Amino acid sequence: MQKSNKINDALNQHYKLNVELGLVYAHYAHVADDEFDMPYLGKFIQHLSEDKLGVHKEYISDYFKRNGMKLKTDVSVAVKSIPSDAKALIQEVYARENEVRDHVKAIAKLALAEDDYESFYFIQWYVRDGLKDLTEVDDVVKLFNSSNDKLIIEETIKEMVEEHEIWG
Amino acid sequence: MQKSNKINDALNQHYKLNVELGLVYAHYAHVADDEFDMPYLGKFIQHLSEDKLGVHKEYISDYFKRNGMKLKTDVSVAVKSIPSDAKALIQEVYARENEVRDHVKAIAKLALAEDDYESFYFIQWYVRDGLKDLTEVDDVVKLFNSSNDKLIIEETIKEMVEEHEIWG
Amino acid sequence: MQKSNKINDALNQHYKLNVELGLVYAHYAHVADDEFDMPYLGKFIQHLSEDKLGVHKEYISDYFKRNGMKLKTDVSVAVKSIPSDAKALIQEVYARENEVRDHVKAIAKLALAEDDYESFYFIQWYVRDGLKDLTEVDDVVKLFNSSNDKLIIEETIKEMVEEHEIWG
Amino acid sequence: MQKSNKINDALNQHYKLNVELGLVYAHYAHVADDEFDMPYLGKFIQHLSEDKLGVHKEYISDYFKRNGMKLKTDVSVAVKSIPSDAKALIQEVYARENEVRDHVKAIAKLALAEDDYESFYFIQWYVRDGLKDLTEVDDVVKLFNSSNDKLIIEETIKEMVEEHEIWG
Amino acid sequence: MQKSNKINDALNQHYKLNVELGLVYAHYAHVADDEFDMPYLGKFIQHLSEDKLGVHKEYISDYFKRNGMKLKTDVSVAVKSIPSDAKALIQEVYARENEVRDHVKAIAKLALAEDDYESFYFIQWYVRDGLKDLTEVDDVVKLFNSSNDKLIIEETIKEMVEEHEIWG
Amino acid sequence: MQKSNKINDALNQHYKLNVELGLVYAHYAHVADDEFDMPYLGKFIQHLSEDKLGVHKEYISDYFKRNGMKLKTDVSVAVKSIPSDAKALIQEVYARENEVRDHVKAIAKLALAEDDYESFYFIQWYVRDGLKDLTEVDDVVKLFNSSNDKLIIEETIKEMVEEHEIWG
Ligand SMILES: [Cl-]
Ligand SMILES: [Cl-]
Ligand SMILES: [Cl-]
Ligand SMILES: [Cl-]
Ligand SMILES: [Cl-]
Ligand SMILES: [Cl-]
Ligand SMILES: [Cl-]
Ligand SMILES: [Cl-]
Ligand SMILES: [Cl-]
Ligand SMILES: [Cl-]
Ligand SMILES: [Cl-]
Ligand SMILES: [Cl-]
Ligand SMILES: [Cl-]
Ligand SMILES: [Cl-]
Ligand SMILES: [Cl-]
Ligand SMILES: [Cl-]
Ligand SMILES: [Cl-]
Ligand SMILES: [Cl-]
Ligand SMILES: [Cl-]
Ligand SMILES: [Cl-]
Ligand SMILES: [Cl-]
Ligand SMILES: [Cl-]
Ligand SMILES: [Cl-]
Ligand SMILES: [Cl-]
Ligand SMILES: [Fe+3]
Ligand SMILES: [Fe+3]
Ligand SMILES: [Fe+3]
Ligand SMILES: [Fe+3]
Ligand SMILES: [Fe+3]
Ligand SMILES: [Fe+3]
Ligand SMILES: [Fe+3]
Ligand SMILES: [Fe+3]
Ligand SMILES: [Fe+3]
Ligand SMILES: [Fe+3]
Ligand SMILES: [Fe+3]
Ligand SMILES: [Fe+3]
Ligand SMILES: [Fe+3]
Ligand SMILES: [Fe+3]
Ligand SMILES: [Fe+3]
Ligand SMILES: [Fe+3]
Ligand SMILES: [Fe+3]
Ligand SMILES: [Fe+3]
Ligand SMILES: [Fe+3]
Ligand SMILES: [Fe+3]
Ligand SMILES: [Fe+3]
Ligand SMILES: [Fe+3]
Ligand SMILES: [Fe+3]
Ligand SMILES: [Fe+3]
Ligand SMILES: [Fe+3]
Ligand SMILES: [Fe+3]
Ligand SMILES: [Fe+3]
Ligand SMILES: [Fe+3]
Ligand SMILES: [Fe+3]
Ligand SMILES: [Fe+3]
Ligand SMILES: [Fe+3]
Ligand SMILES: [Fe+3]
Ligand SMILES: [Fe+3]
Ligand SMILES: [Fe+3]
Ligand SMILES: [Fe+3]
Ligand SMILES: [Fe+3]
Ligand SMILES: [Fe+3]
Ligand SMILES: [Fe+3]
Ligand SMILES: [Fe+3]
Ligand SMILES: [Fe+3]
Ligand SMILES: [Fe+3]
Ligand SMILES: [Fe+3]
Ligand SMILES: [Fe+3]
Ligand SMILES: [Fe+3]
Ligand SMILES: [Fe+3]
Ligand SMILES: [Fe+3]
Ligand SMILES: [Fe+3]
Ligand SMILES: [Fe+3]
Ligand SMILES: [Fe+3]
Ligand SMILES: [Fe+3]
Ligand SMILES: [Fe+3]
Ligand SMILES: [Fe+3]
Ligand SMILES: [Fe+3]
Ligand SMILES: [Fe+3]
Ligand SMILES: [Fe+3]
Ligand SMILES: [Fe+3]
Ligand SMILES: [Fe+3]
Ligand SMILES: [Fe+3]
Ligand SMILES: [Fe+3]
Ligand SMILES: [Fe+3]
Ligand SMILES: [Mg+2]
Ligand SMILES: [Mg+2]
Ligand SMILES: [Mg+2]
Ligand SMILES: [Mg+2]
Ligand SMILES: [Mg+2]
Ligand SMILES: [Mg+2]
Repeated sequence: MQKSNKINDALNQHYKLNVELGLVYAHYAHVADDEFDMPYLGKFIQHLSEDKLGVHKEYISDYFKRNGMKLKTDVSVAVKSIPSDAKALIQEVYARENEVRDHVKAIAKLALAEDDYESFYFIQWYVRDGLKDLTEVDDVVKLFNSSNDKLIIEETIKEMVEEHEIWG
Repeated sequence: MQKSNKINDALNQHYKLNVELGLVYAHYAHVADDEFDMPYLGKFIQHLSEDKLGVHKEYISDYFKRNGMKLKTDVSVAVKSIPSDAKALIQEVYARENEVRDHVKAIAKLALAEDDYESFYFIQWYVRDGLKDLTEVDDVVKLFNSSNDKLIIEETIKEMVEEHEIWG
Repeated sequence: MQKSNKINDALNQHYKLNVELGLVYAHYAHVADDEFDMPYLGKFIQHLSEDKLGVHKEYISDYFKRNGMKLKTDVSVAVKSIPSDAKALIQEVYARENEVRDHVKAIAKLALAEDDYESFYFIQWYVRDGLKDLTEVDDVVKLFNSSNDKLIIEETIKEMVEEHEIWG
Repeated sequence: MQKSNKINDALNQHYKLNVELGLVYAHYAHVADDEFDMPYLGKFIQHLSEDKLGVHKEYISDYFKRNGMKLKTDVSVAVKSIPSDAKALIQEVYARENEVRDHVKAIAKLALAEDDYESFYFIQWYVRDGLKDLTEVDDVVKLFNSSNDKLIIEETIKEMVEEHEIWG
Repeated sequence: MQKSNKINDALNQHYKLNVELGLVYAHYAHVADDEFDMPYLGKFIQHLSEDKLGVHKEYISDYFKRNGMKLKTDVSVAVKSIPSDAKALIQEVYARENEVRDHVKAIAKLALAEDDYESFYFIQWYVRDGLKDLTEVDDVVKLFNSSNDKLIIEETIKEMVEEHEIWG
Repeated sequence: MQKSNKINDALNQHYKLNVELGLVYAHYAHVADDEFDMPYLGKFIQHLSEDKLGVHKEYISDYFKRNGMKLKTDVSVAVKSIPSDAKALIQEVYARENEVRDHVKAIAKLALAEDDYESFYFIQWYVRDGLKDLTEVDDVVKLFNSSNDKLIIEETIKEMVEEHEIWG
């Protein structure tokens, strides 16, 4: 029952992505409220920041404790440019969440290639959450194409931040 | 009522410290439970990680929204070596918390030098919390000098993780 | 423990400002609802009027009772011109609240220059409230730049008038 | 249904009286507790200050919103001399409240002279309150003629500040 | 983050003052009830004795535990003369409480001179309480100038011994 | 029914002992937690400090009020040396409590020699409490001879600080 080093590597990479994405999202949330005058969009992005810097990373660490895998902490992130407006901020978040889905697929494929069924089981959570988080972000992006009034959008977002049988 | 760039710089530096310290503490918490077989010490360090990556950073961002100061996100951290044992892990945390106190003092001094009384008010929270957090860490360090049995220490720590009128 | 006459003067000046600002705000609230057809903006300005003519002045009087300082009542205010629209009404309120912050800073500086630490303690409330009140006003100003529909703005304001750990 | 300019003038004058009387009463309340060592008399005068700077002025503004009358804000008040003792302080309040009654009578007379029955209806509140407020003040004045002991008077006043079918 | 020896000295001095003042107040409370036949005045002075020998001293000790400062216990007090009457007993208490305020100011000044912002934070409690305790004592002193009947005064004091947003 | 001057003297001496012992115990409690890293032992000694500086002294003062005896306040205490360890700290407390018992016996003997049966009745409380307090202290001393692990002792003490039909 020796741990897979490839899976160990891939999951340390996912830990990093989650840490760094959450830090970018914290800045993006600040910018939503401060510069773009959209506090509820900020609360949405802040809640996603906390999701990435919380359970998304913690489950990897917990799993590692259980199987012998080593946790690595190497984090480098800088927000050097901000999107121009709020539509583009949420569109950037979307693209980053679609990339999460790609990364998770690769891990699942690797687990099966490695006959690591515990790792294939563990990553099902992230397979499901990849679509859940993408859908939540997609719901907000759409509002920017349904209304040209920031305060309507803001009112719709505040009802969003106030489980599906499959997608959680 | 123009914002101080020195104070802006100093507080962006404190944001970074908090982010990075919290990430080191997350790794240290993992190591406490996994390698040093001390789960309750890990819960203590995890709760401190979440304090640093939460309110400690968020208050700076909130303050910036209110005053015009710019938030910067530039984070670089790597855990390249781990302390040898649990005593030394909590002693490293202590040293890092004593350095927090030094950094906070400098900000308070600067605020007064700048006649930025809103910033002197805002940092009182961190002045107080510098001693509070240091004391919490100090209480754990002491246990390692009061007992040579990991499980006694663990039992004492679990009652610690289950407000002072001045120190919060 | 003799009272500072400079601090006495400065705080009698702050009492006057608060009385007079509250009276201007009462008129401005009336104008918001009557002429600009924005009743919820009026309730916001009325609540700020009552804040200025209440606790803001009362705490100064209470403090004076406790320390020997003399209260002076000399009030002169006339609303001779009204802003053209609602955006400009809330922008005028903003400017007047930013000036409050300047005045409070001066008092805090003076207290420290005078070694009047009771007065430096007493004014911390106003240091904090200077930013709190400015932020509340800033939140409303922003709405006028996020929507060109008075009734959307009105709906957003009514959820605002229906404590932060630092800013109160 | 065009608004009466005479009634508009008279009611803007009553608004001013109420604002200014309330400000004098706030100072007088401070003096009662601080200099005359009578805190409960101060609470009585403070409650009358808040009555004058609250409902007494607000109803005029509300009425104006409803009928087209213009609100004017021109306030000038200075407390340049204080009565010598507490008896005389409450006797001054009395005289000022008896003058309120005269002013209200004039408004009622004018409304009838103008065939402004909405204004005659609106001022009935102030006709009634003119006697109510005068009676409350009269009850306190009497105590100063019933006892030569400040603390007896104070004890009687504190039970006063802890509706008649006609007088409200 | 080395502790200030001057601040250590000054706070050991404040500990002593509090211990000794509380012991004088215990005797003074006894004298109020026994010799001056004023039991409620005694309960007031006893509650102040317990305040000085409790939180006032304990917070200093707690603070010392947290920062490395050394507690010293050197106490010398003797009540060799008693004031002649009750008015003078409460007037002596007043003078001793006004001196507390002077001593606390000096500590705050020293903390700022020393750039000891933790100590400046810790002493804010005592800055505030210096005025609070003085005001409580002042309220009783006044009664002796408002009535020449011990039992009226006693009745007023018993309602006093049966938080302000700023002064606690 | 004239009061005994010998009993008056002896009870003024017991008042002094209680005041001074309580002050030594407050320092000893501080040392237990700070230097000896034993917070629960400190809470035990702090509770004994408060017992001595509270009821133990107050009952003497109350008794004096009732019988004509004069209270004297002459207090001199300095903690010039601290015991080396925690065992010795609690052993010093023990010795001081055994001496309390001797002193109380003398008072009881004197009361009977003086035919002061009210004083013999009053001191029964202290006769009983002499053994009660000694037993409480004895229970802690024993722990230091039952375990060589500070944290076991600490855990046992914390269940002690979380009435016998005879001994109270
Ligand atoms: Cl870079
Ligand atoms: Cl935007
Ligand atoms: Cl995409
Ligand atoms: Cl693969
Ligand atoms: Cl590296
Ligand atoms: Cl270990
Ligand atoms: Cl260190
Ligand atoms: Cl500086
Ligand atoms: Cl004018
Ligand atoms: Cl408008
Ligand atoms: Cl402005
Ligand atoms: Cl200045
Ligand atoms: Cl004038
Ligand atoms: Cl008077
Ligand atoms: Cl009259
Ligand atoms: Cl007429
Ligand atoms: Cl002497
Ligand atoms: Cl007397
Ligand atoms: Cl004095
Ligand atoms: Cl100094
Ligand atoms: Cl000595
Ligand atoms: Cl020890
Ligand atoms: Cl012994
Ligand atoms: Cl004998
Ligand atoms: Fe906001
Ligand atoms: Fe969610
Ligand atoms: Fe765009
Ligand atoms: Fe998620
Ligand atoms: Fe809605
Ligand atoms: Fe809803
Ligand atoms: Fe809702
Ligand atoms: Fe809804
Ligand atoms: Fe809704
Ligand atoms: Fe709903
Ligand atoms: Fe576990
Ligand atoms: Fe905590
Ligand atoms: Fe070691
Ligand atoms: Fe903290
Ligand atoms: Fe246990
Ligand atoms: Fe427990
Ligand atoms: Fe438990
Ligand atoms: Fe327990
Ligand atoms: Fe337990
Ligand atoms: Fe418990
Ligand atoms: Fe309306
Ligand atoms: Fe408010
Ligand atoms: Fe405009
Ligand atoms: Fe305010
Ligand atoms: Fe709505
Ligand atoms: Fe709502
Ligand atoms: Fe609602
Ligand atoms: Fe709603
Ligand atoms: Fe709604
Ligand atoms: Fe709501
Ligand atoms: Fe008062
Ligand atoms: Fe009333
Ligand atoms: Fe007179
Ligand atoms: Fe009225
Ligand atoms: Fe009564
Ligand atoms: Fe009653
Ligand atoms: Fe009552
Ligand atoms: Fe009653
Ligand atoms: Fe009563
Ligand atoms: Fe009653
Ligand atoms: Fe009694
Ligand atoms: Fe109190
Ligand atoms: Fe006298
Ligand atoms: Fe106090
Ligand atoms: Fe009564
Ligand atoms: Fe009562
Ligand atoms: Fe009562
Ligand atoms: Fe009562
Ligand atoms: Fe009563
Ligand atoms: Fe009551
Ligand atoms: Fe502790
Ligand atoms: Fe006990
Ligand atoms: Fe030993
Ligand atoms: Fe006892
Ligand atoms: Fe236990
Ligand atoms: Fe238990
Ligand atoms: Fe328990
Ligand atoms: Fe238990
Ligand atoms: Fe237990
Ligand atoms: Fe139990
Ligand atoms: Mg295969
Ligand atoms: Mg300067
Ligand atoms: Mg200076
Ligand atoms: Mg007619
Ligand atoms: Mg300096
Ligand atoms: Mg015999």
